[PDB]
Amino acid sequence: KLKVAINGFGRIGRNFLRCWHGKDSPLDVVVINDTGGVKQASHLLKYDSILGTFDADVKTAGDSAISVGKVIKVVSDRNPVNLPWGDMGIDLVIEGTGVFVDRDGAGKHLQAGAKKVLITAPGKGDIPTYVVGVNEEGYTHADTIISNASCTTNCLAPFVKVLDQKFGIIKGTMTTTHSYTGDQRLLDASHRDLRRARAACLNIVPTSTGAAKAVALVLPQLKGKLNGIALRVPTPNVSVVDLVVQVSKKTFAEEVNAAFRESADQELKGILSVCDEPLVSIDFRCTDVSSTIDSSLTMVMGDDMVKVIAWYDNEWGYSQRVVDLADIVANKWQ
Amino acid sequence: KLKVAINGFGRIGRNFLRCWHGKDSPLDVVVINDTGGVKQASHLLKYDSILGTFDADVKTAGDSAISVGKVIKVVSDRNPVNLPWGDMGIDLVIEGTGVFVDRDGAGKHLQAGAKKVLITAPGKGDIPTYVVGVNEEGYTHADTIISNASCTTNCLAPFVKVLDQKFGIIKGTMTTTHSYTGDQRLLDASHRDLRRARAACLNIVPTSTGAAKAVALVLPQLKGKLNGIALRVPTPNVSVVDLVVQVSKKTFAEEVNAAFRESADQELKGILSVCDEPLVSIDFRCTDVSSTIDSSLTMVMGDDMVKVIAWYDNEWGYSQRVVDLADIVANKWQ
Amino acid sequence: KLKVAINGFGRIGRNFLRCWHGKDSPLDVVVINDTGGVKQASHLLKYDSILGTFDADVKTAGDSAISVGKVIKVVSDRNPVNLPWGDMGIDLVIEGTGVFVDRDGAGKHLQAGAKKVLITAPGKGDIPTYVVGVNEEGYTHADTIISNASCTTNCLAPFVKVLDQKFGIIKGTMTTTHSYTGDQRLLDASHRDLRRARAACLNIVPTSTGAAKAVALVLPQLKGKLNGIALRVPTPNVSVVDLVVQVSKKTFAEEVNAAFRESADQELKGILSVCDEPLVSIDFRCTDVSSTIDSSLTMVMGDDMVKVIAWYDNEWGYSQRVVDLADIVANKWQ
Amino acid sequence: KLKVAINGFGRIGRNFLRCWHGKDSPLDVVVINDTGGVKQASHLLKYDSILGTFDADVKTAGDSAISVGKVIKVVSDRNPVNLPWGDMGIDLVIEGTGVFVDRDGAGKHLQAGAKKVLITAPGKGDIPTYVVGVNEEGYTHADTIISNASCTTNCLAPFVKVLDQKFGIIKGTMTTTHSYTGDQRLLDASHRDLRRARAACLNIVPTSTGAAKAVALVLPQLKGKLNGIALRVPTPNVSVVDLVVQVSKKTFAEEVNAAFRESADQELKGILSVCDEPLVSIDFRCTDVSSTIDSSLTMVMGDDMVKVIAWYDNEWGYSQRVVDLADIVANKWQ
Ligand SMILES: *O[C@@H]1[C@H](O)[C@@H](COP(=O)(O)OP(=O)(O)OC[C@H]2O[C@@H](n3cnc4c(N)ncnc43)[C@H](OP(=O)(O)O)[C@@H]2O)O[C@H]1N1C=CCC(C(N)=O)=C1
Ligand SMILES: *O[C@@H]1[C@H](O)[C@@H](COP(=O)(O)OP(=O)(O)OC[C@H]2O[C@@H](n3cnc4c(N)ncnc43)[C@H](OP(=O)(O)O)[C@@H]2O)O[C@H]1N1C=CCC(C(N)=O)=C1
Ligand SMILES: NC(=O)C1=CN([C@@H]2O[C@H](COP(=O)(O)OP(=O)(O)OC[C@H]3O[C@@H](n4cnc5c(N)ncnc54)[C@H](OP(=O)(O)O)[C@@H]3O)[C@@H](O)[C@H]2O)C=CC1
Ligand SMILES: NC(=O)C1=CN([C@@H]2O[C@H](COP(=O)(O)OP(=O)(O)OC[C@H]3O[C@@H](n4cnc5c(N)ncnc54)[C@H](OP(=O)(O)O)[C@@H]3O)[C@@H](O)[C@H]2O)C=CC1
Repeated sequence: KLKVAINGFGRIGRNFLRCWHGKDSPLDVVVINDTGGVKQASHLLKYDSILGTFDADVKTAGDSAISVGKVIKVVSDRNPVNLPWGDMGIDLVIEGTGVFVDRDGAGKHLQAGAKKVLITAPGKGDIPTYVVGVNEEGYTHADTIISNASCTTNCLAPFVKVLDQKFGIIKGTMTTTHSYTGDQRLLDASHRDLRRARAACLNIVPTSTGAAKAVALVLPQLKGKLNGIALRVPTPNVSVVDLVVQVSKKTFAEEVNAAFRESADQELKGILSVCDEPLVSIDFRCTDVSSTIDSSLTMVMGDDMVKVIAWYDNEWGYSQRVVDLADIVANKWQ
Repeated sequence: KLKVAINGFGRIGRNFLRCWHGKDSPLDVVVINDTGGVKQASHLLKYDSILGTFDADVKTAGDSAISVGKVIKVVSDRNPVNLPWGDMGIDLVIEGTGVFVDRDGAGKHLQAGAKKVLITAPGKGDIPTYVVGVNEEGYTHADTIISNASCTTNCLAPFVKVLDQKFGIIKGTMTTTHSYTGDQRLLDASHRDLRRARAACLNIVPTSTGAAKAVALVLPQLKGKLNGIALRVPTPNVSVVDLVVQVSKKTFAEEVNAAFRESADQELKGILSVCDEPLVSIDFRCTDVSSTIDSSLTMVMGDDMVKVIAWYDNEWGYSQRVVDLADIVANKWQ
Repeated sequence: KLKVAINGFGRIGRNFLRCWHGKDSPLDVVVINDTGGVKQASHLLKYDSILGTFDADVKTAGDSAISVGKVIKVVSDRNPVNLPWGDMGIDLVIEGTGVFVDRDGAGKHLQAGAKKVLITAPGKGDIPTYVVGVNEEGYTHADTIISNASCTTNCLAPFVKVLDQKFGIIKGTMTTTHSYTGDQRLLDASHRDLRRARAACLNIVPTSTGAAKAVALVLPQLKGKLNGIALRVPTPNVSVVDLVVQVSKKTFAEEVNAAFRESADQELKGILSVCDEPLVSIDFRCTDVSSTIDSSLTMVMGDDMVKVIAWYDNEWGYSQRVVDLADIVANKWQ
Repeated sequence: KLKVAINGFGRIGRNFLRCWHGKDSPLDVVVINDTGGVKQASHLLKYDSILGTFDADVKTAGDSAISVGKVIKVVSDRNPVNLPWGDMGIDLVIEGTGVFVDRDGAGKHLQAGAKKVLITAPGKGDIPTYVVGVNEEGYTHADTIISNASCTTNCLAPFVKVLDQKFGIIKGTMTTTHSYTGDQRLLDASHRDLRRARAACLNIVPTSTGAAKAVALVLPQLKGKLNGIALRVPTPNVSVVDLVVQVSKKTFAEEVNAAFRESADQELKGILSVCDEPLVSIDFRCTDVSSTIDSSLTMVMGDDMVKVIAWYDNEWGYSQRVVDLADIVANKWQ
C-alpha cells in the first residue's frame, strides 16, 4: 500500500524482503537496487546459508525478480541519485547498503525522487533514530530520514528501558559477543579496523560498539550512563548482549526476571521475551523479537549490580523491526 | 631432578610435557599414563592442530615414547591404583586426566606409590588450591594433593589481586568468552550440561564457571564479592575474561592500566602482562603469561565501575603455570 | 502399525524419529533407549543445531517423552538384552547406536524379545544389507537382522547402478568429501584412527571408507570394480561423493546427465535427483533423496572416463531411507 | 642484489616477503605498494592468523616499514603506472595484487619503469608461465612478464610430470579440495561466481579450476589430457589435490609411491615430497615444497587407473616458489 524500494540487497536487504514477504498486510516492495544483478538477486534470495532456501517461487522476469506471484523491478546503480524513485514514485527507501548513513549520503535517495529514507543502521549525526518498543511513538511524519539504530541497540534498549523504569539504572557497561558480519575479513586483509582486519572465523575480534551511547538516543534518561565493547566471534548469525548495570533499588535475579516477564507480556509483547530454556545461539535463529532475556543467567551481585544476558538474531530480528518501523512510517501518512 | 609422572596425556598433559621440555632446568618427567597407547602418545605429541608440529625428535621405544634424546616410560591403565608410581618411585603426579579431582580419586595415585599429586584443575573441596603469582607462597611441602585452579581462575586472579590492592574491589561480575574444549560436543549429543551438549563450533554456549568463586580461594579478601558465567565460542584455544568490578577509590582507565603495568613489571613479571596492541585471539597463542591485559579496552564508568578485558591461552599459559607450580613443589622438599 | 523401538537416540536416532514423525502413515515408534535420560531425550529432540527447533509439542511424561500428541516410552540401558522389547512386544528395533553392528551384538535385541533389528549402518559381515532403490526387493521377511548400509553407500549406489546399466562400469575410484561426525574428535584426542583423532573443525581428515566395496553388496556386478577414500571436512552435515569411473560405452557429460535425469524421473524418483542449480552444501540440507547429482559438474574425459559429483545429507537423507527400509520391513509381513 | 618491488601486500604479498626474509642470499625487496598504509602494512606483516606472529622487529619508519634491520619503502597507488619503479630503479615487480594478470594490466608496471613483472598467479593468455621443478629451465631473460601459475598448478604439475614420465598418462581428472581464499565471501554476498558468493566457512563450494588445463602449459605432453574441478572448504590454508589418471603401464600403488620417492630425492628434491605419516591439513602448514604426496592414500584400481592425493600449503608453499622463480629471474641476467 506504501511504495517501498530496497537499496542494497545484502544481508538485511534480503532478510527484510523475506521478513515482510510473510508479514500479513504491509507496504509494497516494488523495486530493488542490487549492485549485483537480476540473476544474483533471485539466486541469493532463494538460497541462504543462514536463512535456508526461500520457501517461495523465486524466478527471473528478464530484468527483475519475481516471488511466488509478484514481480519486483530490479535496478543497479551505486549512485543513489540516478535511481528511478521519482519516476516510479517511491515513497520509502529501505537504505540497507550501509554506505549512505549520513544525512548527505542518504539524501541522495530523496533527490532521486524518493520521499522518505529508512536507514537500516545507525544514522550519522543529524538523524532521528527510533527503536520500536522504546521511542517509536516520537516519530513524526515530517521526518525525511530515519535510523532504525543498530542490531545491538535494538536488543539492548528494550530490557534496559525496563531495567531503568523498575530499578533505576545509575550506570553500567555492556559487552556484546556478536557474530561476524560482512564488515569483517574472511582472511587477514585490509580494514580500517586492524582488529576487524583479522580472519573472522579464526579469532575473537574486539571492536568498538556504539550501541551503548546509542541507547541514550532512544532512552534519554541513560545519557552518559553506559558504554561497552563488542567481541566478534566465529558464528554467522545470532548474537548476545552482556549487560552489567548498577541500579538504584536493591534487587535479586528472580525479581529482575519477573520484571522482564511483565513487560514481555505487556508493553513489549513482541519486542522483549524471556527464555527459561537452556538454549544456545542456533536455537534463537529466526526469532521475531528484538531481544530474548536468558532468565537462567540473570545475576544480581551486591544487591545493586545486575547482570543480564539477552539473545538476538542480528539479521532476522532486526529486519523484523525494520519492517515494523516501515509499517509505522506507513501508518503516519507517507 | 624431581621424578614426575603425567597421568592423562590430553591437551594439558601434552602441553605440559612440551611446556617444560623447553623450560631450562626443571624436574624429570619419567612416565606417562596415556589410556591411548605408545603410538597414539608420540603421534599426538609430535602433531598438534593448535600447538603445531613438535620441533623435536619424537619417536617410539617399543613401549614408551622418546623425545629429542630422552625415553619416557609409557603406561596405560585407567585405574590410578594399578600404576607403578611406587615401584618407579614417582614423586609428583601431574593429574591432568580431569576425572580424579577430588581428594578420594586423586588419592589413588598416592596409594599406587606416588608422593604428591598436582591436579591440573580445580580440586574438589578438601584440596589446597594455589595460583602462581597470587598465593603460591602459602604452599606447604606437607600438602599431599594440590590444585592449580582452572585456566580462567589463573587469568583472572592476578589482575584481580592488583585491582583489589590498589583500588579496593567492593564486588563485581566477570564473563569469560572461552574457546571450546574436550568437554563440549562436536555435534548435538549427550552431556550432563544440556548447553555443552550442543555442537561446539556452531553455537555460543552459555555455561557455569567456578573461576569467580575460585578467586576467593587464592584471594580471601574477595570471598563472596564475585561471580560470573562462561560463554564457549567457536575457537580452539585462547580465551578472554571480561571483568566488571565496582571499586573503592575513584579511577580512570589510564590509571588502572598503569597499575597493571607496575605489577606486570614487578611482582607479576611473567604472570601478568599489558598489551597496547590491537591484537585478536590468535595473536595470544603460545604466550607464557597467565594473563595479558588488553589496555586499549580498559573502561571506567561512573568513577568506580571498572571493566577489564584480559586474554589467556587456556592450554599453553595454564600448562606453563602447572610447570611452574610443579617446580615450586620441587623447591619445597619433595 | 508396526511396533518400532529406537535403540540409540543420537544423530540418526533423533533424525529418524523426526523423519517419520512427518512421514504420512508408517509403523509405530513406541520406545526409545537413550543412555541419556528422558530430559536429555526431549531437549535434544526439540533443539537441533543442524535440524533446527523441532516444530512439535515435545514434552516430558514423567518418564518418557511426548510429541505433539503421543507418548513414547523412554528407557535407558546400554545392555540391549536387558531391554523390554519382549515385554512391550517390539517388532522392529532401529539399531542406531553404532556399537551393535555385528550379528552377535545386534542379536542382543532379538534375545531381549525384539523380532527384527535394522542396523542404521553397515552390518558386520554375516548381515543382509539393502539400499532402497537398488536392491531392497531382495529383502526377505525371514531376515532377522538388516543393514541399511552407510550414508555414503546410499548416495553412491543409485547413480552408480544407473551408470553401470547404461554405460558399463569397468572400474573406478570414488572420493567422498564428508562432513565431520560424532566419530571424530573436537580437539586432538584418542581415537583408533590417528587421523580422526585430530580436531574435526580444524583439518581436512583423510579416512578410510567402506562405501566403495559396499556398493558391490547392493550391486553384485561392481564387485571388485571400485574403491576410494573419504576426506572429512569442517561442516556439520551434507556431504559430497566424487566418483570417477571408466565405462564401456563412449559418452559425454550431457548424455550422462540425461541418463540420470531419466532414472531420476522413473525407477529412482525419490532416491536419485539431478540439480542444475549452482548450489553449495547448505542448500542440500534436509533433502529427502539419497543422492542429488550436480549436473553442472559432470565431466567425461577421454570418451570413457566419467566424473560424477553427487550431494547427500548424511543425516536426514539417510534417516529418510532408514524410515523407508523400515516401512518395507513393515510391508513384507511382520 | 636484484631490486624487487612487491605490488599487492596481501596473503601472497606478505607470505612472499616472509618467505625470503628467511631465504639465505636472494634479491632485494626495496618497496611495497600496499593500497592500505604503512601502519596496516607492518601490523598485518607482524601478525598473521595463519602464519603466526612474525619473528622479527617489524616497525614503522614514518613512511615505510622496517624489519629486523631493514627499511622498505612503502607506497600506495592502485594505478601501477603512477608507481616509482622507474625512479627507484625497480628490476622485478612481484605482481601479487591479483588484478593485473593480463599482458596489458601487468604491463603498467613496466611503463612505470619496472623491468620485469612476475605475476603471482596464472597469466592471462599471452604470458609465459613457468612452474619451478617442471619447466623453469625454459625461462628466457627476454621474458618481460612471467606467471608462476596457480597454487594448485604448482602442487599438481610435479607429481604429474613424474607420473607421465614413468607410466604414461593417457588422460585423467583431478579434484582439488581447497581452503577458502580472499576471493570468497564471508557471508552470502555478490560474487561473479554464484557459488563463491556463498558463505565460505559454512559450505563446501564447488568452483572452476584452471590448474587442469594449466598443467599442459608447463607439461606440453598433457595437452588436452586433463581436467577437473575445485571444492572450496572451511579451512584457512593448506589444500589437497585428488588426481585420478589412467596410465599406459600397468602398476600398483607401492610402485607409484616409490617412483615419487625416487624423484622426490632427485630432480624434485625440494619441490615434491612423500609423506608416509597419517597427517592432516594443519600438519602441512608452513611446508616449503610445492607438493607432498600422501603415500598412505595412493591407489591403483584396474592396473591402470592411479589415484594420487597430494597436499599443498597454497600460501607458503606457493610463496616459496615465487621466491624461487624470482631468484631464477635474478640468476639469468638482470
Ligand atoms: O551495519 C549494517 C549496515 O549498515 C547495513 C548493511 O549490512 P549487511 O549486514 O546487510 O551487509 P552486506 O551484506 O554487505 O550488505 C551491504 C550491501 O550494500 C550493497 N551496496 C553497496 N553499495 C551499494 C550501492 N552504492 N548501491 C547499491 N547497492 C550497494 C552491497 O552490494 P555488494 O556486495 O555488490 O558490494 C551489499 O550487498 O545494515 C546494517 N545491519 C543492521 C542490522 C543487522 C545487520 C546484520 N547483518 O546482522 C546489519
Ligand atoms: O578442566 C580440565 C580437566 O581437569 C583437565 C583435562 O583437560 P584437557 O583439556 O586436557 O582434556 P582432554 O584433552 O580430554 O584430556 C583428558 C585426558 O584424560 C585422559 N584419561 C581419562 N581417564 C583416564 C584415565 N583414567 N587414565 C588415564 N588417562 C585418562 C583422557 O584419555 P582419553 O581421551 O583416552 O579418554 C584424555 O586424554 O585439565 C583441565 N584444564 C585446565 C586448564 C586448561 C585446560 C584447556 N584445555 O584449556 C584444561
Ligand atoms: N551421522 C550420520 O551422518 C550417519 C550415521 N550413521 C551410523 O549410525 C550409527 C550412529 O551414528 P550417529 O547417530 O551418527 O552417532 P551418535 O554418537 O550421535 O549416536 C550413537 C548413539 O548410540 C548411543 N548409545 C551408545 N551405546 C548405547 C547403548 N549401549 N545403549 C543405548 N544407547 C547407546 C550413544 O549414546 P551416548 O552418546 O550416551 O554414548 C549415542 O547417543 C553409526 O552406526 C553411524 O555410522 C549412518 C548414517 C549417517
Ligand atoms: N592465497 C593463496 O592461497 C594464493 C593466491 N594466489 C594469487 O595471488 C593473487 C592475490 O591473491 P591473495 O594474496 O591470495 O589475495 P588478497 O586479496 O589477500 O591480495 C590481493 C591484494 O591486492 C591488493 N591490491 C588490489 N589492487 C591493488 C592495486 N591496484 N594496487 C595496490 N594493491 C592492490 C589488495 O589490496 P586491498 O585489500 O586494499 O583491496 C590486496 O591486498 C591472486 O592472483 C591469487 O589467485 C596465488 C597462489 C596462492
